[PDB]
Amino acid sequence: RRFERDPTIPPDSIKVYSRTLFLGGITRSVREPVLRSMFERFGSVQSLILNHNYRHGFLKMFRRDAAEKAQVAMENVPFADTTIRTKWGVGFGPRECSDFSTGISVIPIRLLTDADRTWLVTAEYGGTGGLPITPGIALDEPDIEIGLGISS
Repeated sequence: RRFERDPTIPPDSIKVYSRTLFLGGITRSVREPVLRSMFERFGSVQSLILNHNYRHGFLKMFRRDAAEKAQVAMENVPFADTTIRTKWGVGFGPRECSDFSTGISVIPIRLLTDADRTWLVTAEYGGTGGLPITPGIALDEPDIEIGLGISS
């Protein structure tokens, strides 16, 4: 797990490495079983949700380094009637803080909601690994959209 001291980011901030990829060019010829097989070459797929209504999907890898390998390999892949285009997505924190070129957010701690703070510290994958949020640390995207809890 990434819990790095990053004392050269701005004051009162954290740095979050996305594990979430945006998938563009998802026509109805591009199906979840085939994409899962393509991305499982790079590591374990935590989540993969296509929405053919928007010609897009979102993939979350268990590991940042597998998301990096996937994004570079799958950046532009001709496929059937389309081209699959893999770009950095954001699954955590303010979208406005997410560098869409690199999948790296630098977030002022004051902009983290209570849910965001609780997900960071309690996530199974990414986050702090059970330590408090302090400024000048770099970590991986936490798991989100779960109950606020420390018992379960």
